[PDB]
Amino acid sequence: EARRSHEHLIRLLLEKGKCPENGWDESTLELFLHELAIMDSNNFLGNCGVGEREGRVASALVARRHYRFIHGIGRSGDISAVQPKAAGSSLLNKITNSLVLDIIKLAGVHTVANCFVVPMATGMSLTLCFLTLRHKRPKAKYIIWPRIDQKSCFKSMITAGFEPVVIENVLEGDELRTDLKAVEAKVQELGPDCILCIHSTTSCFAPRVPDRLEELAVICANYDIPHIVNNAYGVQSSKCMHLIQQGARVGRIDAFVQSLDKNFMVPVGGAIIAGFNDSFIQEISKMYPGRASASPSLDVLITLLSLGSNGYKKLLKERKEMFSYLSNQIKKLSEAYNERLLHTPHNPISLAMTLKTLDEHRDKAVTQLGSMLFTRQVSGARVVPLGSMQTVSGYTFRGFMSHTNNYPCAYLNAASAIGMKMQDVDLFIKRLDRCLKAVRK
Amino acid sequence: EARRSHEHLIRLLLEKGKCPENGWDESTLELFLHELAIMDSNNFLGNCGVGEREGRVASALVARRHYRFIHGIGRSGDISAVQPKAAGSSLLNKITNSLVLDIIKLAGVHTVANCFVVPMATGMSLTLCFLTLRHKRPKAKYIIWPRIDQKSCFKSMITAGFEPVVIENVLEGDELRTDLKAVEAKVQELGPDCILCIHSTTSCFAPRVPDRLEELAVICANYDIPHIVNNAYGVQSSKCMHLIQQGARVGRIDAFVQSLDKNFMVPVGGAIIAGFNDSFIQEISKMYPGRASASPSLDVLITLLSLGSNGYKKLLKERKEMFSYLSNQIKKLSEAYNERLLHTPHNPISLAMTLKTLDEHRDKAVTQLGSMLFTRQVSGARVVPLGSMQTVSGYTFRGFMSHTNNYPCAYLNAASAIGMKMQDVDLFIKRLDRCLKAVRK
Amino acid sequence: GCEARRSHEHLIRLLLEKGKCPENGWDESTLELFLHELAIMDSNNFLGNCGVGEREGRVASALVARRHYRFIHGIGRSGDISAVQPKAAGSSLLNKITNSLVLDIIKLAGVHTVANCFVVPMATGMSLTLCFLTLRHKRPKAKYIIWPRIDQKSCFKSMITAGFEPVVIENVLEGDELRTDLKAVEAKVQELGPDCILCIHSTTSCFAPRVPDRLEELAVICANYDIPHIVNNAYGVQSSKCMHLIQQGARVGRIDAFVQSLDKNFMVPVGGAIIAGFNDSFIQEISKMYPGRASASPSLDVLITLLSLGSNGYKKLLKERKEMFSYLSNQIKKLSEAYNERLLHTPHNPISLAMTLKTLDEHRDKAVTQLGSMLFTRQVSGARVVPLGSMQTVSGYTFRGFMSHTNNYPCAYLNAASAIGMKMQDVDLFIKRLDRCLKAVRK
Amino acid sequence: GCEARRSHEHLIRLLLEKGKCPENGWDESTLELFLHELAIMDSNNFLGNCGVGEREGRVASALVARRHYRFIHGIGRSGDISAVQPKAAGSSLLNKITNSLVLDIIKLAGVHTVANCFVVPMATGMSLTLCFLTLRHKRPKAKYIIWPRIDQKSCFKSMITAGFEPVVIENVLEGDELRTDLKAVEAKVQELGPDCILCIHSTTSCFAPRVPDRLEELAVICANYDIPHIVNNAYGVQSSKCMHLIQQGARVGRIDAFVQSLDKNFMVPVGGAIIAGFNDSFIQEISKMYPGRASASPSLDVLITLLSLGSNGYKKLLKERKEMFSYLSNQIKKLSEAYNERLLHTPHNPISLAMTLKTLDEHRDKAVTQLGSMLFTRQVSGARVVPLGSMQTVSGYTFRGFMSHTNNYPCAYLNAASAIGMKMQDVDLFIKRLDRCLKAVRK
RNA sequence: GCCCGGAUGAUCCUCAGUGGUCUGGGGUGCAGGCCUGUAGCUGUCUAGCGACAGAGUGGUUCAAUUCCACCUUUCGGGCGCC
Ligand SMILES: *Cc1c(COP(=O)(O)O)cnc(C)c1O
Ligand SMILES: *Cc1c(COP(=O)(O)O)cnc(C)c1O
Ligand SMILES: *Cc1c(COP(=O)(O)O)cnc(C)c1O
Ligand SMILES: *Cc1c(COP(=O)(O)O)cnc(C)c1O
Repeated sequence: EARRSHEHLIRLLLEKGKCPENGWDESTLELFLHELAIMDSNNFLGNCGVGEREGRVASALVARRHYRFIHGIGRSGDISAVQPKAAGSSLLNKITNSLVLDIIKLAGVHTVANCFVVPMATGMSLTLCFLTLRHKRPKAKYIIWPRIDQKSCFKSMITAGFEPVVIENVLEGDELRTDLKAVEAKVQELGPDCILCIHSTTSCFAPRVPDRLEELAVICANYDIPHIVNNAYGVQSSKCMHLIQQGARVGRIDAFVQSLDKNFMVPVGGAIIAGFNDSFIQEISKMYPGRASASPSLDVLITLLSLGSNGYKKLLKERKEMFSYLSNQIKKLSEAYNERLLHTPHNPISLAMTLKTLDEHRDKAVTQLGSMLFTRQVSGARVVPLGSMQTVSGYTFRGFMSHTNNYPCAYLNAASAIGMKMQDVDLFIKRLDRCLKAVRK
Repeated sequence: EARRSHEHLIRLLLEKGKCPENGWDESTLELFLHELAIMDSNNFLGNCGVGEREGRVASALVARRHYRFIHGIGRSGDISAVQPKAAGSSLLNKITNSLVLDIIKLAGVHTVANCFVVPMATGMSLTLCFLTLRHKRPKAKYIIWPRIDQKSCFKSMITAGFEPVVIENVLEGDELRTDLKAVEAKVQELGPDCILCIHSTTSCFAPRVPDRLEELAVICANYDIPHIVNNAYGVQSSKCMHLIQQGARVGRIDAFVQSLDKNFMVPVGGAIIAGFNDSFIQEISKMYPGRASASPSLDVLITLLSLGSNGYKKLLKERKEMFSYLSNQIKKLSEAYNERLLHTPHNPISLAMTLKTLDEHRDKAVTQLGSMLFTRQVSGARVVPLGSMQTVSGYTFRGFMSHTNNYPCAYLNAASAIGMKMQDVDLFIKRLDRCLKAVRK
Repeated sequence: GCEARRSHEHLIRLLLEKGKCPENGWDESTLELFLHELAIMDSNNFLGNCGVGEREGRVASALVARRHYRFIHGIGRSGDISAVQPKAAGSSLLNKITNSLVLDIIKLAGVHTVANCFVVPMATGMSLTLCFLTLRHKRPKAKYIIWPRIDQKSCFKSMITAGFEPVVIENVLEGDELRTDLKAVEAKVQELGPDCILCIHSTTSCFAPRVPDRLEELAVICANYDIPHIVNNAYGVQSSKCMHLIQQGARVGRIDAFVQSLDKNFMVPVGGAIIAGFNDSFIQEISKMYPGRASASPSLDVLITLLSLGSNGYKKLLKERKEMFSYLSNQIKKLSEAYNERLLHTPHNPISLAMTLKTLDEHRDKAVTQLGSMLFTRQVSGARVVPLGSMQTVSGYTFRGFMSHTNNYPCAYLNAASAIGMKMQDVDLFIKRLDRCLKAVRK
Repeated sequence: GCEARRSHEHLIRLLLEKGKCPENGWDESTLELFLHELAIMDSNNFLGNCGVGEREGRVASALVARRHYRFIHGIGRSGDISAVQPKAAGSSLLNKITNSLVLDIIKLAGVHTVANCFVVPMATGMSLTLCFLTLRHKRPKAKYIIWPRIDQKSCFKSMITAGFEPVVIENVLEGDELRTDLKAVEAKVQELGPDCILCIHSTTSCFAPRVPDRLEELAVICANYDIPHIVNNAYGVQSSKCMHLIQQGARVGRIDAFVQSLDKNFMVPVGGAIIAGFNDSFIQEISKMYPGRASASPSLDVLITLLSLGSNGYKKLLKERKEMFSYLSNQIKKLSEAYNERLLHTPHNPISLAMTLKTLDEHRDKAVTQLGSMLFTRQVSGARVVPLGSMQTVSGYTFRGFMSHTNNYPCAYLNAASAIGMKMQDVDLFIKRLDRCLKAVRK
């Protein structure tokens, strides 16, 4: 009976709800998971069910792959409530949220008040935030939104039933940045009462850079306007998390959203809503109708308990290193072809190399390069050609994917995101070169 | 090389996208699943990723438990679009939707036009429907809603940012039913233009019964008002599915929603949106911002391929049998205590036994019985006491859980839902008796 | 809330107290909780672990570690396959328990007087060999093993591998059946002398038309001449007839050990066996004759299985085999008529059946050998086809009329058996595919 | 889209063509695709299946079927553990391949001249026994096995289980080391006569202060007197020193077979071994001496492992063991000084180290025996403690000064070894816990 | 079992024919005076009355029983000499 050392790791978790510093062994992890699962009624031995929702499972494969967690999280009114029918799942939800909160502090935002995991995409998660704000601000019709050419967060505003006010970005050197004048101009033109919130974005593709959060946080605190931050994959960026921390300090940040897959290397499908006003975060929680999947929370729990805060820190560290490596490698490859690495110092995660030497009109070289890269099995390589027209839920974007009507050149994206390895870079550079050379002939 | 017999089962699936009549063996199933998984870029061998979302997975346990399906379903604009980054997942989504459509026909609604799985609860899934309708009907403020005391679908209307018009139910014998007069009275009072849609419910707890769908479908077709059906767990009920089929025939049904767990015995977290106008169903699909989890679609795929349409039919058949068995068993137990089985012929799934012999005021017997049942490990047993006051998102319900301000008596719920076994019933009856006897002393 | 575990613990504590099969099969949840609880008792899985030995339990592949529920150290110590291993308390405990359940099953199955038994991670043939190896030291003058013929290479070679010379006693034709030639056995005990005989090696489960050896008679011959008696019960645990017969032998004569296969009697993967006896002492001797540690895989497999089925589970399987043996039989009768063949009368075989194939010309159309592969390509396994005049050499010994258990059986025949786990669909598929197979030959 | 499979197929086709370890480890996805592809080739997994046999591959527990990747039929046929099984083409193929990878690894590891080898689902001790069993038939007059002493019950008992009488040749003290007494061996060949000797049984991998037997010298003695030579290479595959030594013996003398454990050399669960030789012929003879079918579990485990590690993977492990052996050593030196003990000089052992424990009074404070369990409760496995004057009886033979490999070794000592898979944390944890363990005894 | 094609799967049964709201040959059960009129199914709702759908899955096409793919079944052909 030295299972006391497992008991001890577990007792420590339940007591302080923080990430283990060093990862648990699978043995401890699975032991724990089973102790939880058997607390859910559907797994009770002496159990009869006479309800419509009893966690009955027809496939052994399904039961096993979810570690016998079938009931989901929350009750009918609360995606945060305890349900005597699934005591184990309820406890699971509480812990994983706590672990997440811990990581969010450790990642940069130490003054985060509260947060919760929600089994939706980042897009829908933002929508939930807008749906919640509507009730707090019934006269509001518009969301003010510093442009970013990513369909999910844009659509999120329309799905919620509000009208986006696209605030274009100001070009500074090579970087696209927040037009603080225009924002404050609009809030005045439309009037704060009519503004649902300011919807800013941190993580994004170069040449766009993380919005001027603190400046916006002030505009928001001043005019009493809610500030929601799309931090889709900014948790892995101490620069990004710092911005959030700061804006909340000198100003107002009502909620920030991040994606589970982009920040924690788990399957697509979950997100985190986080804030500094505890009461308001829970209002968003309460806005969710019915129970939700536990699958994303389970993945997060498993990943974090397995990595430990140390494991996570390591990854964050490697990410930075890979960023330099990638940047420096692109500078070199870039030279050999008379292109350059766009000067985007303020973007911690994403880089862009120019493609001015390829002409997209005579022959479709810039487009052609996109396909070649794909067929050569290079994912994430994002070619951005000049002058793309595109409609998204009625609104028409000029020069779409460039984040502004008329950017100087066509370029190509790459990023050091969490999990990336040197091989990723070397193979990229190796294959990008091969593609460029191919386009010459 | 007799793997031709596996190839053949699979080729048959892809070709006609129907449920196998008889279940596949795990061997075939897993073979298939792996062939899909390896079509997703993240699983390619010669793959480098330089994006922010590459399906990177830190836990081997996570990767394995999802059969290496990490990318989710859909793209940024479409939870139904193909993504070259996840060809396998995209194909997975298409097939599982097809299988589902097949089951939905086979279950009663043969004239279903289109449907899709969505990684949300039934509550949020309904919300999505309201969020979509808003754009089609910008002047609309209210949803007309024949009362049902279930927090999730009620909240769903408010989360979507609309105002519920609670239409009370008419008592007929022991049954609570649709007040068709009041509905048409309200549509006239408020005016069709101001009505977002009529929100009816089929599956529910006795003594409420499935709404008069066809009659409502007509009111809706007449006044040009959208009709959305909460069919939460009605797929398992040929009576319920028939109603839907019919309403669509003599009238208008724009979309019906069902829950994945309640109808297919998989973990809580997914739902199905289904309709008869193909174009409109896809409009709801397009309304979803960003990618979504594949976890619910994978469970459904696995379950159905494993059961086959035969397996499913068997379950549906057993459900009916269990219903009689349960009903007849309650009639008997009921007698011995001078209670009775409420006369609710029109409710195919749920039964109710009275509890008039226990007085909830002197001693709290009706409440006490609820706890005793729980501690004795009987789930689904739903005690409904008289006169419960309760607020849900501002609105105050009188006699909550009874579905009407003043129902004749206190009663107790039980249901034959899919998956239930005889043991469930016998243990229930055995333990309910034991509890009642206990309350006497 | 942590009282949900109470129900699980009751099931486990009960197992650890009495070591009997649970009457009703366990639930996967309970089973896996238990397995994990055992595995963390093993030193390799300790959290505060450092290893400086050459055998520490290290596992390179997670896949491997997972699939064996983190049981790595195998079973036993260097000295005893019986001894508890300080390094691996969990595996040790797993092993005590598996042997217990298996003993429990053996009684339930017909041999209620069974003294002791153990699982050994070898095939049946190799497990027999182990018995012989143990007997050698008890009988140093012994060179011969007396063996009523049965055409199956493993049990036959088990004797040669052990270092002895098989003395093949030909069978007696009694009606349709092939039975023990008791007079021939005694003749050989006398000719060679008891002191030169290591043991008599008898077989229970086997193919028709052969039937189980006359254990009672042989048990007495052995008692009288003071010769050990080893019984090959390969797949006889599923037969109350076979088991009761073993029990009878032990009651009236001597039976030193009976061996049976794991995969044939418990529907687990090949590779495991049970050695069982009526003298606790002697059984332990064979156990201690095993050199070093052994795989825990076969034990794990039967533990999981027995725990999942429960006494009732296993019993039910046993009943359904009988029911299927009746069915399969009638079906052969019917098919026989239709084709001018017959179901050879072999009442004394509870498992295997034989159908005639006289109407097939193998010396003309070679219809008998060609029907073999026909049943094969058409996906019928277990269907053994037996020609006349097969010659086969096995380790230097040449058999005449091989596969038939005698030099000249009346006719060519076809085997089919009702083994545990067989479902109605199995017979129906067999009968159908055979009818098609025979029609085909006509053309 | 179905071209994503192309990359996977290249890896597989390459494996099936040359049967060499992939240089770089496979990816789980590829590995599992392959395994499933094999398993569906087995008749038990066929879709159109009916079984009427007594051994059909039926599995009662899904758990069991899953954990074995649906490989149920085991390996071989009744005749050969070498023969392809019509019933189980998949398992057959799995087995050919495993043997191939293992052969590949054995060359890479030092014995480049290796003729053939096979995996056998038995322990090393039992696998040795099998070798002996095979030799018996080649040398019917043989009663004795000549064996340079090494205190380990399994390899010792392997000889008795096989039915022979071990002739224990005491070792020679040379410096700190214990080595082969070549003059003593020859004395016994002469006294007993080559014709009475089944074989000489030598050991490579072992505990300090003993070191690997002088294979070269012994290989020649064997060549001259025409005596077979069986080498116990239990955990020597991880040592290029041991392997090169085996290769040398084969070059200048005779070595009939060398046996090695699976779990000790490949970090898989206990229960498997490899029998290897330089005469393809003789190796096949031992293979055919195995009676019946065998478990596929041990083969599966090494296949998965080797396929996952790749040549490079395994090589790296081999390099890191060396590096750790250096480390562990220096660390013992340092600790020795601090405590007035020393690292016994045993340059000829590449794996095991010994530290003195002279400063401990076992006849006064019993400090030596009590430090044994101390290292144990404090969670240090593999740390063997060796007192003076241990007496032990093993199968009737009584050892004096047991565990030390001689009757009177100068001092009490403590073993620690750098076995494959050992990590720096292992040494550090050991050194720390030992320092604490020794401090403790002072009080 | 895998491969190759001829038919077949459910409008009283069987044969024959054929892209047009099916047309013949024969036979059978019930009704009426050889003639003439009708002749079964299953699934869902229903107390019942009765009503509502489905003739393999889909595809071509103004329209298919009648074409084309596939599936169910049944017949024939070749593969099978552990
Ligand atoms: C289950 C159910 C719902 C939806 O509940 P969710 O938790 O959102 O899946 C809605 N209405 C009724 C009557 C239900 O039973
Ligand atoms: C990934 C991402 C989102 C959210 O996308 P989902 O598919 O909804 O998770 C939003 N904005 C940006 C910039 C993103 O990269
Ligand atoms: C491990 C070992 C053996 C064989 O032991 P088994 O448990 O039977 O595998 C033999 N000799 C030595 C030196 C060993 O270390
Ligand atoms: C199966 C069997 C054996 C043993 O075969 P193994 O493959 O070694 O387990 C012995 N005799 C008979 C009659 C058998 O059926």
